[PDB]
Amino acid sequence: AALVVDNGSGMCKAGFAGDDAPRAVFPSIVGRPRHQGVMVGMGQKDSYVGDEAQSKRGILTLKYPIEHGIVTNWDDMEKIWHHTFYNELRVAPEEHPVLLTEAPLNPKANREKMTQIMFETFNTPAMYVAIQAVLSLYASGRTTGIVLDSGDGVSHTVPIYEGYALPHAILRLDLAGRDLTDYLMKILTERGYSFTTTAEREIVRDIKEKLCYVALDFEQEMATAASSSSLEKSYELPDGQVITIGNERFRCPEALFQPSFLGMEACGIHETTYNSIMKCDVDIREDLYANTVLSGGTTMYPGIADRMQKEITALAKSTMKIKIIAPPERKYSVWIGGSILASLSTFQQMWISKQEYDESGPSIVHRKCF
Amino acid sequence: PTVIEDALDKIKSNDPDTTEVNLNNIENITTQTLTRFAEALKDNTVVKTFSLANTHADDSAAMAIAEMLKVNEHITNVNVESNFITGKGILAIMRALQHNTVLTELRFHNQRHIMGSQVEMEIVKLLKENTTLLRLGYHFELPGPRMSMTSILTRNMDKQRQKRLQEQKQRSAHENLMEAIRGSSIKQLKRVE
Ligand SMILES: Nc1ncnc2c1ncn2[C@@H]1O[C@H](COP(=O)(O)OP(=O)(O)NP(=O)(O)O)[C@@H](O)[C@H]1O
Ligand SMILES: [Mg+2]
Repeated sequence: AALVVDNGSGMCKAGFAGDDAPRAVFPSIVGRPRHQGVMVGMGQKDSYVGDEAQSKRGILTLKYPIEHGIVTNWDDMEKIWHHTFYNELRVAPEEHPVLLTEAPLNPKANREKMTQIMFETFNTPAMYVAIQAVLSLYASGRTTGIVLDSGDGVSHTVPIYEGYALPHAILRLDLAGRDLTDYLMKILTERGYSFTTTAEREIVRDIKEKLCYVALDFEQEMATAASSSSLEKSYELPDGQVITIGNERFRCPEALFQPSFLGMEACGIHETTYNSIMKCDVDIREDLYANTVLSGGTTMYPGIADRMQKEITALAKSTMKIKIIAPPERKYSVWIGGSILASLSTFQQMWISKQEYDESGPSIVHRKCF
Repeated sequence: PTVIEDALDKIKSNDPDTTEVNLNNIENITTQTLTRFAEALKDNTVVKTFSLANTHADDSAAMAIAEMLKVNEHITNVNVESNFITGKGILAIMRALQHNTVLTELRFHNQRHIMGSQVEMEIVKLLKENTTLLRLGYHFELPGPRMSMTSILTRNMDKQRQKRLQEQKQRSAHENLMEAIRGSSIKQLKRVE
């Protein structure tokens, strides 16, 4: 009867183990009165949480407890977790063990505090902590490989070997989906229509998710774009006006492979992946190449895996096979991997029990987990 | 959605059946009224939660609350969110908590303006000497103060883990697990939307 909770930097997916999908998915967000003192539509509340926060945003300032996959506000994190258990999931944390997720290179302090909150505040029988990337690998039915997890805030390359991520070869790239909505915002604004209001930035993100794609050959798709209109598409904004973009469709996610488009001196995701592989043991590289799993919403662009295969095939040795796995359910692959794991009977021996914590304190999480 | 006059009257009356004092989203905006709420609660012992969220409260109110938190020894939770308090009022409160054993939760979110780097590192400095506070409702902009703080609150709660500990008192597994994770797939899961 285990619970699984994937805390995203901007979206929280929580449900029961062994389920196909999470029963609860709401915005990891805590909103409070905008300002100008007592300009209230709320009666007797100091804040809203979850869905109620996304609505009522008119006079709310919306703040995320998780930034770049790391908890930066533990009070609003405990709020989101209470809201999860009691309001959205409708369960007693005392009668279920909880599997929680963390980001790569999470600090140890936040891991301890995560565990301490689970055992003290919510008084859970047992609990566990797993890396999101690793749970995506498990969800792809794999135990070894390399995962490119690009979500809302940050992008991580995580080599994994037989169930353990490799911290020395993890690579971090500070470029994710929100940087791509911003980029698209700028290229669309510049040429005609001003996207300032955040309510309209949600329209820009919807354009991104509905019309953008990744070109296999960028400079060819630019030349196609300039020679013909074969790549044009139109979009219907709420006021009935329509806009036609063609060349922005693949220029927006091109930033993933050429961060310089965003004035970034970093290297794209293809180099970041390959470079991570080169920091791994020379024995396992061949199984990393053949098992490069994609996860995260920002990896949903069409043609992303095709260009991964191409660019990495250009970097690697002519000998190796490069297979890029792009599951379905990539937006929920982290949760589903957690549901599998928590369901496995072989995993029940691995939980952390509340007695163990009462004896050793939250520090016990560094061993018995990683 | 609460009357100020009669409720206040219950505070200074120390009504047995007033464990909550909720002034959230009230237009009174009287600094004096809130400051006498502080004096009212100063000798009170039933109240365990005094909240005033989004009342346009200023620094003086934060001062009254600050000195008072040493007198009152029964309020476990204080809330001053969404108000207009500066590093002065907040740092005053923190200096009060320098020696205050009862208070366990304090929240000041969505304030008028940022506190400031030096104000935040000051907060962490003062609260380094506190052991009873378990939850602090604030988002540090600087990573240093933030990690220091989470460490503090972790050890304060640990003290609960330890005291409770003595009170109440007196690999092949991983490898087979992996073998099991490879043999799994989504077809084993309960289909649901
Ligand atoms: N079809 C799509 N094409 C492109 N981007 C998409 C698509 N669907 C979702 N996204 C983006 O993917 C991101 C959501 O990633 P998500 O899986 O929620 O990560 P997260 O857990 O919320 N944040 P993090 O903890 O940093 O991984 C957002 O930036 C979305 O705009
Ligand atoms: Mg993620």
